Amino acid sequence: TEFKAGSAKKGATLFKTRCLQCHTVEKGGPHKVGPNLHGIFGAHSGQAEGYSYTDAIIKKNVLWDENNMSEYLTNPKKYIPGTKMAFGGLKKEKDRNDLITYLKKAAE
Ligand code: HEC
Repeated sequence: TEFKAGSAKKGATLFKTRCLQCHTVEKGGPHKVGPNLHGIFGAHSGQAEGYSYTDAIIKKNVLWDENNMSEYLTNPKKYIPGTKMAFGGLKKEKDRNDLITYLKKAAE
């Protein structure tokens, strides 16, 4: 792809410090500021039930792969203009790789 396997352990700790404030990834986990992310890979953006997404995410209609996810995480608003996800992004590909590596495993 254009994504390379990283540290799942490293990714688990980046999640906890960079995403946990607004998201859950476990199956049966509640939506919080942001939607529960279990089952996110292979889904289109804005389709979790019982969550209120912006018109923008839904319409963007992104199919989520390790690779799209990377571009998103780099600069979210730059990738989906009008998204309400208030995260600046992950500039370093290495942090992104470890985080995606983690996400691919815990959201399965
Ligand atoms: C709160 C300050 C957030 C932080 C920190 C992170 N995210 Fe987030 N995310 C947030 C919201 C409010 C939303 C929905 C935005 C909207 O415009 O409707 C999102 C969305 C996502 C998505 C898309 C989910 C989908 O179902 O399409 C993903 C993949 C996602 N968020 C992941 C994610 C990661 C991995 C984060 C840490 C690096 C992270 N977000 C930070 C709120 C917040």
